[PDB]
Amino acid sequence: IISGTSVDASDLVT
Amino acid sequence: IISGTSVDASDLVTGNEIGEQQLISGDAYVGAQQTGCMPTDFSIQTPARSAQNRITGPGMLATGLITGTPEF
Amino acid sequence: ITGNDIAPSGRITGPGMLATGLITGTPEFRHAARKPELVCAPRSDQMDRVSGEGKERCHITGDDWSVNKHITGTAGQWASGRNPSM
Amino acid sequence: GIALGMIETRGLVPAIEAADAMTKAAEVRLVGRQFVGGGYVTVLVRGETGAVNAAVRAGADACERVGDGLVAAHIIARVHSEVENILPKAPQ
Amino acid sequence: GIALGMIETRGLVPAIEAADAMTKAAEVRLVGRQFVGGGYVTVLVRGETGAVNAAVRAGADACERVGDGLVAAHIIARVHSEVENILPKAPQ
Amino acid sequence: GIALGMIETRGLVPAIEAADAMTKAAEVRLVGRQFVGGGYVTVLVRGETGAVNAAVRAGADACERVGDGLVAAHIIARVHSEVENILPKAPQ
Amino acid sequence: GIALGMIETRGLVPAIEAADAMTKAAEVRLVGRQFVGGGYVTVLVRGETGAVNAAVRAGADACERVGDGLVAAHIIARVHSEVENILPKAPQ
Amino acid sequence: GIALGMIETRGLVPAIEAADAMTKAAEVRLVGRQFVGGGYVTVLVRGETGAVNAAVRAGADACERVGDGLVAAHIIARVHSEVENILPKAPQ
Amino acid sequence: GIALGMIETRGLVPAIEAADAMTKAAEVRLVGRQFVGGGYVTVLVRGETGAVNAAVRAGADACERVGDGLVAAHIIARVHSEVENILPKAPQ
Amino acid sequence: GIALGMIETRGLVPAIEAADAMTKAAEVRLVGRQFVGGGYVTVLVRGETGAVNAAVRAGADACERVGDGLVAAHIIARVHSEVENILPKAPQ
Amino acid sequence: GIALGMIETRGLVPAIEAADAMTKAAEVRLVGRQFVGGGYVTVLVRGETGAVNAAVRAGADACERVGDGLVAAHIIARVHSEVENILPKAPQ
Amino acid sequence: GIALGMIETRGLVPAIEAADAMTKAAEVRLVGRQFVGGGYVTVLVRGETGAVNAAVRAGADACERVGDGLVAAHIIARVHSEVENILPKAPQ
Amino acid sequence: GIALGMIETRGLVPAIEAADAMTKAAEVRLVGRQFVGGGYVTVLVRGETGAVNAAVRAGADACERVGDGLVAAHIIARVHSEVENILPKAPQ
Amino acid sequence: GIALGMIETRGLVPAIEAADAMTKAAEVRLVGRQFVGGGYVTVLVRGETGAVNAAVRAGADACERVGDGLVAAHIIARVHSEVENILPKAPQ
Amino acid sequence: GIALGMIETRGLVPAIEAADAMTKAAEVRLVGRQFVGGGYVTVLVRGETGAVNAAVRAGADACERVGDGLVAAHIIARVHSEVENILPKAPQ
Amino acid sequence: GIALGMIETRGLVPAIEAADAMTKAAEVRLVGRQFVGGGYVTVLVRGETGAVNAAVRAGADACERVGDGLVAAHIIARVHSEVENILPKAPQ
Amino acid sequence: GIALGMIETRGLVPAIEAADAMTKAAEVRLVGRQFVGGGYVTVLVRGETGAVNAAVRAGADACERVGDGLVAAHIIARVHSEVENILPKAPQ
Amino acid sequence: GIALGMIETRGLVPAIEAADAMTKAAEVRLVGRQFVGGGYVTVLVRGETGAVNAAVRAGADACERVGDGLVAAHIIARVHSEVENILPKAPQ
Amino acid sequence: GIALGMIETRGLVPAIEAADAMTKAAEVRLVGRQFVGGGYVTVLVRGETGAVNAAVRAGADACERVGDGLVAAHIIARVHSEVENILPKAPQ
Amino acid sequence: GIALGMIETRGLVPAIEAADAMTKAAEVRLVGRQFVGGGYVTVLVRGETGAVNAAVRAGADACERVGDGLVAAHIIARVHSEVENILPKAPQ
Amino acid sequence: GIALGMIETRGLVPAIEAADAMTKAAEVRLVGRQFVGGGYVTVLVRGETGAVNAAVRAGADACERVGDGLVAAHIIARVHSEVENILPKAPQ
Repeated sequence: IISGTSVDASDLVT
Repeated sequence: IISGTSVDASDLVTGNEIGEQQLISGDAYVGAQQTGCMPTDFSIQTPARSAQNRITGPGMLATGLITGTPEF
Repeated sequence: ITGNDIAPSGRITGPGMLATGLITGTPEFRHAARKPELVCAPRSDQMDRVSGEGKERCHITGDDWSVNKHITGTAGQWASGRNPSM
Repeated sequence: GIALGMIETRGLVPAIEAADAMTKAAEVRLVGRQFVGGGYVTVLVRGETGAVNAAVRAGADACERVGDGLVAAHIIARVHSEVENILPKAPQ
Repeated sequence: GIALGMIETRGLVPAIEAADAMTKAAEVRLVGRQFVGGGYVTVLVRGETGAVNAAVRAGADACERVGDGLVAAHIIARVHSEVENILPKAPQ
Repeated sequence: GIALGMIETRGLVPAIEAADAMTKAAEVRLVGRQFVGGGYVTVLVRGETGAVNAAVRAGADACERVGDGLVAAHIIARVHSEVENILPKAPQ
Repeated sequence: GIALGMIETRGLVPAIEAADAMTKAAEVRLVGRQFVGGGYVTVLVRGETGAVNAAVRAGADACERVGDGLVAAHIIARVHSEVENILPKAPQ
Repeated sequence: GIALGMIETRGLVPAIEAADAMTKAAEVRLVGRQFVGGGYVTVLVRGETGAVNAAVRAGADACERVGDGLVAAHIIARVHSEVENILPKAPQ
Repeated sequence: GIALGMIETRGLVPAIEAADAMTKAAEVRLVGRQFVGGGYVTVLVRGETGAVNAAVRAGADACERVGDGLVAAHIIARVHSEVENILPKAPQ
Repeated sequence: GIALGMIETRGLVPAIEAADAMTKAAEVRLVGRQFVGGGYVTVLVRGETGAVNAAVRAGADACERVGDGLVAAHIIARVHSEVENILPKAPQ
Repeated sequence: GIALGMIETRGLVPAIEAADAMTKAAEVRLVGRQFVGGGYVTVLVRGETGAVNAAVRAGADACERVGDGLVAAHIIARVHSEVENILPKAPQ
Repeated sequence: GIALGMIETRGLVPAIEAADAMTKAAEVRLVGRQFVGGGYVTVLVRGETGAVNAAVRAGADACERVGDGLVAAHIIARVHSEVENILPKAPQ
Repeated sequence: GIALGMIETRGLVPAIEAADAMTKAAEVRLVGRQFVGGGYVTVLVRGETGAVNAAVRAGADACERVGDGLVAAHIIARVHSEVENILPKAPQ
Repeated sequence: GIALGMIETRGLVPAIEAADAMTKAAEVRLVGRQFVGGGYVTVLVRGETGAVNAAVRAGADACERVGDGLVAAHIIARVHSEVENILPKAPQ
Repeated sequence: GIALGMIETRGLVPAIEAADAMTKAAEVRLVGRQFVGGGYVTVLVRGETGAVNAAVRAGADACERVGDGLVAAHIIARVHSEVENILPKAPQ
Repeated sequence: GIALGMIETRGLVPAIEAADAMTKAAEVRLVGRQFVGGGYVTVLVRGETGAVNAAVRAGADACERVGDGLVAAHIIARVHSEVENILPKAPQ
Repeated sequence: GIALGMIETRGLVPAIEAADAMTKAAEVRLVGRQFVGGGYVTVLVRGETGAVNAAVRAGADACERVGDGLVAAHIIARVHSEVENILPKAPQ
Repeated sequence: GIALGMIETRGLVPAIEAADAMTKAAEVRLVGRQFVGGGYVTVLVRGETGAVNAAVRAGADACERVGDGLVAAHIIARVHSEVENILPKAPQ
Repeated sequence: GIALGMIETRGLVPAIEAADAMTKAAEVRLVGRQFVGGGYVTVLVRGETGAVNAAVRAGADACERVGDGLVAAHIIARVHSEVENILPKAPQ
Repeated sequence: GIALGMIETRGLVPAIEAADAMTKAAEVRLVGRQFVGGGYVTVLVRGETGAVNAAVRAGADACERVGDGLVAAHIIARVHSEVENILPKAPQ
Repeated sequence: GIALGMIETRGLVPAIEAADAMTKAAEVRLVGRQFVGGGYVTVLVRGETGAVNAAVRAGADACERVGDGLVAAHIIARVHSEVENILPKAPQ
């Protein structure tokens, strides 16, 4: 599992 | 009750019909028949007003992980 | 009685609300027809926070340097919480 | 304007209130006041049809609870050249 | 003064009582007594707004129970410039 | 004024009654009479807004029962400049 | 704009209503008014396909209950060059 | 045009639609659009009284369901010569 | 003319309505209108204590049910010289 | 103005508070201070009727709980010309 | 293009989303951004009636769930020339 | 100094004690001693608001047990220019 | 003086009442009235410490029930020299 | 890069936390801070696409619980040239 | 030092209290005061991380009960060079 | 401002706390810290009367709970010149 | 350093333990040790706010069980410039 | 600053995350990274005590879940001159 | 760009495979391979953010299977200038 | 016109039907015919958004049951400038 | 832009929509549109990796339900320098 800034978006992001 | 020429809309009349029923405050030119006969707080909601009209920062993180010289 | 009203109105705020019932000769009066014992608290029953000219045993009326609980600032938590202590 | 607004009232107090509430409300001129007799006083206002209609409704509501009350509230949108003689054309 | 007070009454006796009371109760000037017709007499005073209120309230109390009584008691704190033409400037 | 009253009728006898009524009721100008066809006659008046409302309520009541009747009675308070090309400026 | 919008109505009062509604609702151009006969009047507007669609939708609702009513509301996005001979270039 | 007409709205989108319906419903003159703060926008029109009444009923119906909505629709047929200082004369 | 009347309202429409009512109802000059933020607008009058006590009563009656309403109706019978710096001058 | 307002107190401290609260409150002139004997002190003010009503209420509230307190707070809107001789003109 | 499309949103992030969506969706012209107050932002586009209709439909879906959301999505196919004074000619 | 500090006492011995205690506790000026009658004597001092607060507190404590005692202790931090007439400039 | 008193309120009408009560009670100086947005209006006074305590006490009592009311009455007998660069010097 | 990150918040304290987080997380440039009104502050960053995605996920998490909160966090990978006119080029 | 401590409050009175509390509590310099809008005022200090930690703790407690209160308290031990552009340098 | 205010505590820590508080609290200058012995310590400050009062009160509040606590607080507004010799009178 | 740390103890032997625990704990300077009187000894340290925070906690924990014990442990993050005159600079 | 912060980790990837977090969060210098053996990597950050506290907490919160993880997060606010020798002065 | 991507693996073979994979799959420069000891070897790659993300993903997927496994995958988008020294500053 | 409308069909006979239907239905411009391969033919029209929407709706119904049929009917109101390189400028 | 993004579709209509959604979703550069034969059309974009990923997710969602559909959506973050020979550089 990549550890670092996550490009995958958390729900809040739009 | 006002006698004399009446500016009220009538079935026969068309064209002033659009918007005729709206309730207008203050002196109203047309008769009360189309018009009909206590505001207490702002009706527009604001981001600030929506929330009632503790310290965050880098001291808050790693609550129990760090050891070392305590401060108080 | 008709026309514009200069009659006192509770909703209106200002001079009109003042001294109701303590005033005679009001337009209303005609229409109607048709404490401590001592200024200074007892010396034994009080101890003053700040003695001298800071004393608050005597009740001075008027505009007097005293501050309600409404008013915040200067003393209280605004002098007491600035510096940590054990 | 040549429309006429008329408010008849039982008494003088109800017609000085209607005359005042008229001329304030819309763009009308008070052309006169008449003591009809029998306790009736008529206040008349000449303006455009839109203005006179606002003025008469204002005057009517203003004097309807003042004094003895309102008798007539009448709007004329054009007055004939001959009624002009029976109407007060007054600096008053 | 610019305020107007007015008391309509059924007869002259209630009206003289109203005028006396009104004109002693505050600094107002009797500007007119008008026989309207039908047995209505209207007394008009012009003073400051506060005087007219004190005065009209006094006049209403005095004439309420004298003779046939009071029809109306009304205050117009500022009459339109045009209503002034329909209003008396000194008593008759 | 630029407001537009239009009364259509089934005939010229109900239209002349309407024109007379409208042009006596308020300060409106008769700008035209148009023969549409099928027995439809339109009398168009131009005045201020209140004037035209009054005139077109006077015309409609008048011609409602003269001849074959009243088809339309319509006020247009402002007319696009485009529509002014399709409107009569004088009644000849 | 080349698109045609056309509102046919029974009478001229509904047609004037539809022409005002159409010219106001969009950037169409009132291009003619035609007295067909039998009391049918056709108003024709020319503008872009988006403009004419917006205009005719408004004109159809405006004049549906004015006078006798709407006969037809129609939109032709492109007229054949042959048809433009039987179309009015400017209103008369 | 001495009558004033005023619509207040929760937002600028209802206010612009109101300004459009008001200025297309009668011969009024749009004089002011104010941001009152807090999401209150007031479009002010100045025309003859009938024009203004027609304009403000049309504006209120136009902007009632646009955005957050209509706060107030209000006509003042004659404005005191002192309230005219706090009234804008040209929309900016 | 040293007393101050002050009506705060929720919007500019209730405020203009109060200003009109106040200036019409008594001998008071409209000195200013302030946008306070959050949708509050304040209409200040300056006149005598009776003129003003009569204006602010008349004003609060006008704007109570207009728009979002009246927040405050206050009279200051003598204004301190220092408070006049934070008060709009009469050309406003 | 010729209205008289008259606060009476048990002692001079309550009276200076009343005088100061009456003068700051409204546009009134302190016309005198009297030592009547027996502890009683009467501050008298003169100004228009509303000025005096707002001062004599401000004075009474201010001195109500100061010293031995208030005995009398009374307003007379017009005094008889004979009562002017028993009234001081300027304070000593 | 003369048509107006206007998207009001609670905040600027949804408004920027709506402006991008609108400019991308059709051939409209971003003509201004307005901070109304109370956290309402209005983006206004001008293009043909077909273009603006396409743009505002896209902008309404784009910014419906960005930040606080959409207050209003509105289309005015033709704005009165009076209204164009209160419309921004270019974005600032 | 323009703040006033007044102590009221029953008798003169408590008042002279207060004058002395007030004048020695703060940089205040004894401006007068007044025999109010009924055995009430008021000592009035004048200095800055802090000096007057200190002085009155000192005087009250000092005179509370000398003779019949203290009736009042009061401060007027700003005094109206009207009250300066009923206030004694210099002790005499 | 260097003491600062600050009375925040909900609206300009509760802050003009608070400023009048503050300035009259003691020898303070209105150093600025602020519109913070949201409706908040702050009245800042600077005088001696004794004066500011008296003034803010008077101001907080006066404006408590005026309009939407008092948010905060707060005295700082001496601000830090860096807190004086975010303090107004003169009212605008 | 030309990608656009935008974080709206209820306050400037949650916005500065977000700007710091965003501008430390990835190679993005802070192009602006805008005060929308109503307490809404927008921090706009411009970077390459992945950079801006990372920055806006760092900003959102940071400010989600600082002050009144986070309203929006939105990436626009390409912005129409039209929208660039309504966007801040530098943060002063 | 280059740390950043910032307190957001609802109104100016709570924020002037926070700034004063903070600049009295530690070695920080007040660099800005911001009116965000809708009643949010952010006071910002730059110092050493120990000083700012001590300053924001004392400031947050001070303003918590002053007025409408504390919205946010937030320390940033190191601010990115990019956030310095949106950060005030000295208080205006 | 020569008013002298003294606070006494048991132990130096409370004394220093008191000193700090007072000096930040108001316009006062620390003159001396004197070691009485028995563990008593006295800190003395000088300034305007009101300022001194406030300072002493603040110091007392703060120092009350630190160490072994407050022993005494006193304020002498007008020290007799003789008293100065005992006072350190050497702030430096 | 700017921050002051202080440990008061009953006896020298507890204080020497606190001085050692404090100076070993963080980068603080022992600026003084004072015999207050009555067996109270204060140890004073000046460093950065973070070090003085950590130091004073170390001292209080060390000396609490040593000898008679600890009377107080206080941190003043920035003493007023006036309190510096009563603070030692180097131990003697 | 002399405070030492240290984060041992199980691997160099958690350590690099920690060094980055510590450096970004607070004003700390990275003095070294040491390969202890057994897959333990230490990151040493020397700064001021508050700064080092912020740095170590940010670093631990960052490297806690990256890789194998965090072994230790420790602060030593003053290190003895003997421990200095073992510590790495500059990173390799 | 400056983003740093690191993969920790148990063993040099998994690591080499992972490095080659990242490089082949993206535009990153392999800063280097460093042996932690205890069997951890970490490969460092520097690139623009998105590229770094892709590279890390590829390396991870690939070397999880190879050998004992992938200890860690972390992406640091930005490296503080200070953190540079611990990472290999050498391309070799 | 910039909008694109595109009809893909299985074969050329349905495509010719759709191109005739489209060109006839609206004011679109047949901009190209493309033989994709696998018996797919794409006809592309460019016109205003209203025109293209009208055309493609007609073309979709025209060629739905001609030959093999319709694969796609699609409308792009605005094409990115990049896409216009892969679009035919004129039919071949 | 070294990343490649590629969408293959069953027809040209989905391919053109994909080229439109891809080029409007991120800063990519459309480089190639190939007819692969058999009704396969491949639109190829070249941009930074994040731009390409965003572009290809947007293209795939745009053309999934347009015409016959999406065959493949595929990103290649770094292409070998040999695969770049078989890649078109400008769309024809």
